[PDB]
Amino acid sequence: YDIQAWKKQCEELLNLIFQCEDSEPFRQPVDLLEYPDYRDIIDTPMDFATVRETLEAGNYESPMELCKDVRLIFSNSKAYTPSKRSRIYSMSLRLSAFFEEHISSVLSDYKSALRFHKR
Ligand SMILES: CCOC(=O)N1CCOCC1
Repeated sequence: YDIQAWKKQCEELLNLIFQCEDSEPFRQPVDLLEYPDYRDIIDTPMDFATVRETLEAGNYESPMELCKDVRLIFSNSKAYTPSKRSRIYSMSLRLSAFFEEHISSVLSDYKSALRFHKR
């Protein structure tokens, strides 16, 4: 029932994601010199360094907000991919599966702690 525990749990999950080779295309903002039309397709860029910095700045109130930004990294990859078989998009799918598998208990524990707090 610790309402604050999600933050360190998210820091540790971000550390695992940064060690994962599949996260390399998503660690920093997409380079517009490499992908000149990126902002014509993607309205809201997102990357894991921005998520980590937002968390460390104390600018997430809950793990649901962090989860919405991580999911935006994956939906941006899906929206920008020219093919469902592209290398970078395939890396995003594996990374998304790993993220979803690990964030599920973080979200459940937070929501349970908050319900206990408001009982
Ligand atoms: C295949 C889809 O492409 C992406 O997801 N990108 C990762 C971020 O930088 C641009 C390329």
